[PDB]
Amino acid sequence: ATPSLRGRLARFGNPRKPVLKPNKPLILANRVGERRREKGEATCITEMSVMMACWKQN
Amino acid sequence: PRYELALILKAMQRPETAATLKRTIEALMDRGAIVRDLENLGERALPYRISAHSQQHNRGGYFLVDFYAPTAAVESMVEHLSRDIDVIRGNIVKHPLTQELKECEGIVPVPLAEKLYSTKKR
Amino acid sequence: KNVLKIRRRKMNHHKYRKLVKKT
Amino acid sequence: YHEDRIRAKFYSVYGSGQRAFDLFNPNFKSTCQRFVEKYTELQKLGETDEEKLFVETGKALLAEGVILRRVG
Amino acid sequence: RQFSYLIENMARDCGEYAHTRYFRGGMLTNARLLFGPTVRLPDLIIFLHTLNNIFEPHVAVRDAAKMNIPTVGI
Amino acid sequence: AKHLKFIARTVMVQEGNVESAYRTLNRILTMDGLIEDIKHRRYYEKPCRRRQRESYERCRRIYNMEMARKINFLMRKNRADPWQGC
Amino acid sequence: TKFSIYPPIPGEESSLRWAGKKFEEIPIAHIKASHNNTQIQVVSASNEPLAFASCGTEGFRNAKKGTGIAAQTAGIAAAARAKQKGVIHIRVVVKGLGPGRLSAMHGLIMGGLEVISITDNTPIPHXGCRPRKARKL
Amino acid sequence: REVLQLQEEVKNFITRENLEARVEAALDSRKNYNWAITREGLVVRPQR
Amino acid sequence: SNEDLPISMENPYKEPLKKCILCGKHVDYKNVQLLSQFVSPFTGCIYGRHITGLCGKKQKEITKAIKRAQIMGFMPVTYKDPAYLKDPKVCNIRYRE
RNA sequence: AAACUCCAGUUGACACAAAAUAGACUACGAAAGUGGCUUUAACAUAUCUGAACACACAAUAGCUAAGACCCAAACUGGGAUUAGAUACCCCACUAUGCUUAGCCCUAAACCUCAACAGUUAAAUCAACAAAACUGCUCGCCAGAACACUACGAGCCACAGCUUAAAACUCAAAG
Ligand code: FES
Repeated sequence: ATPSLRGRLARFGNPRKPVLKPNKPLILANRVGERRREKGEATCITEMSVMMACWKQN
Repeated sequence: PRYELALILKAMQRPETAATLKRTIEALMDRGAIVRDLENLGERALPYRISAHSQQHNRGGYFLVDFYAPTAAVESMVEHLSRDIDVIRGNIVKHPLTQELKECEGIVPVPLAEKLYSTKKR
Repeated sequence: KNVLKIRRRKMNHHKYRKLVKKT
Repeated sequence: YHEDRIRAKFYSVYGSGQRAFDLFNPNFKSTCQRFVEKYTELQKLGETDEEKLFVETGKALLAEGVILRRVG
Repeated sequence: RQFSYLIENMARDCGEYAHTRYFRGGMLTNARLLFGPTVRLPDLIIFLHTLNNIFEPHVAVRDAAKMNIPTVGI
Repeated sequence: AKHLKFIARTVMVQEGNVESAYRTLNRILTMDGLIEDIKHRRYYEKPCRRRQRESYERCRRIYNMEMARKINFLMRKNRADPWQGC
Repeated sequence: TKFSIYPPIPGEESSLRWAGKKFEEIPIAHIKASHNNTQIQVVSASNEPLAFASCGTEGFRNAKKGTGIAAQTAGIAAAARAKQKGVIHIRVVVKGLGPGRLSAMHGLIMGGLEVISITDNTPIPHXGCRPRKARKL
Repeated sequence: REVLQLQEEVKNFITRENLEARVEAALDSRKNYNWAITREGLVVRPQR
Repeated sequence: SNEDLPISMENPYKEPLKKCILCGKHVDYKNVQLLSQFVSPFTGCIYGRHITGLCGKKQKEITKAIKRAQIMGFMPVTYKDPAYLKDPKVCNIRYRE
């Protein structure tokens, strides 16, 4: 669906307390977020440990 | 008013369950209860291990006591079941059939809320 | 809104409490 | 329009027939309005009952030769 | 854009004019600078579509009013 | 726990595919909220902070679900331009 | 037949045997993946200790214990000791979201054991003891 | 009509006379409250 | 005036109002089978209404009945009773896809 | 690092502590506040407004006894960092958070937007914020700063709270 927005913000008609307190108006922007690059992680740590273990034995 | 006693017993043999059930039904009567019916839900395995009266229980017989009693009889019967060592767990609730379910009209999907912000150019 | 007017009362109150403690 | 009640009922009982609407022809009549016309014409006689009238209309349109499915 | 060719043809056939393209700012309010000091502006503007391609009033509707040019509009 | 063991949060390994099992386990825990709850339960989140975070996440879901609905609604119009040139 | 991801119900009859032993009878590998350490203890189906290994027991110290490579060696060390006592198939019960949660499992299979099931047992209070205050970082 | 309906039910209430009798009879029955439902809203009751 | 003008009616094409599967059915804490349908097989977590597809009334009733059935020794808490892992799936949740 | 090593890891037994999921719900209460289960009792007013000479309440923190002790924790002590570090980081532990019986009466107690009755018509409309308004009533305000201050008075409050100025100073403050 989308969660309701009826009687959720502090407005004059609204008798109850605000449920939501948005920092920025809940209004769609005309852009979308930039694709964030995936953080890198060390690679081939398993194969490295296999190699480093043989070194210690030999 | 009408109540229900959700009675988990100690998975005993017929003489002992019959003995235990008779105790409970009399103790209700002794406190002014009009016992309406007794139901056997069967001996199941407990959803989880219940420790009661210095024993670890894994199975138990499930029973229901439909009865009418004065409102003051509830506290007294609750305390009575505390001291019965053949009851694994006993809870008294308002009878679920006393409440009449209101007719429902249907799910009405929520329209998107409007006029939350002024129509000014930001 | 900034808190420049709270900060004046903040220091006033702090100094006053320290003054009462000293005396 | 009052005919809309009849259209709704026909769509609920029988639904949109295999007949494909031709919205280009300004005088196109669908099996629905065909059904409606019969219903409306039989009402001119003086029948004030829907149950009896509907059973008649459904079979009076079958006398003309129609493809209907009452269960779905 | 579905009818830009039709409207451009129709304008040529009746010996009149068409602007079915991106409307550059100031064509009407700044015509003596965009065309030349002696240019003659339209005496009538026919809008066959009054909304631009973001579903808002075409800028020329307002600019025609500023220049005191009557407009016809669908 | 008083409950039975090897029933909750338990996934069977198929054909020794450990990586795929642990992956499905992770999904279950995440899809039910357990992962995020454990992380937030490391330090005490004060009631004022919890309410500020729940409001932020709920304002976020609305916006995210409304943008996703507008993207999905307009996806049909990404097709090739039919009046190319005019 | 459809492979079931749900573990065999103990009471119900089952055909799944891995070394002639029923699901109930397969030893268990308990993995404690802490933020700073990983501990692996293999027990028999009757709760008899068979092998234990942690990142500290393998020589890693201080922050080096809180790594995947340190958690993996502990899995290999535990597997070596568990195979000496006759362990082949193990049920895995992981507890915590530390760095060596999956690396320890890698060390176990890399050490020759065969995982038949994965179970998570991270403690989640329902509501319980108040955790420590937030860090000002 | 309520009092009428109520008057009929009281004939089967557990009194001290029909106590052991009713306890033995209850120990032989097994009332089930378990029924499942489907995506179309149809009660599926376990057959025995 | 004229008879061909729109008649002030109510919408005859209005569809029947969607009711939830549990509409009109008594939810009971003793009916663990029904209650189990609405919890996670793996964690025993209660599903939200966006998964169960329930209305406000019946989500609350199911929620309240589960919390009662659990503490009264009828329904397990940390998982779904293995006896009910074959009940009709009614929840809009997929763990494999 | 210090710390622990009567310590960790499976398993069993075991709260006077706190209440995952549900909750994408938006309900109850005068506000404060209220989200584990059960039961009992129970959520004022058939016009409205209205007590800063009154009453009854009022988060957190504190105070007075008397208990409880899992965890969290001002203070404090160690470890670390640093030019110093009376902090931020680590460990430990206390008041305190809980119960009971009395106090204390304060919060950015703010959704900084009063109650009641209405209107989206006009000219909406300084800016921003949560669009502009009408009737009616009460409560509040009238440059900044001195000042959540001093005096006086009341208060179970004695480093308290509530009421609350002036002189000198400024040409701004906002
Ligand atoms: S739609 Fe009727 S109970 Fe939910």
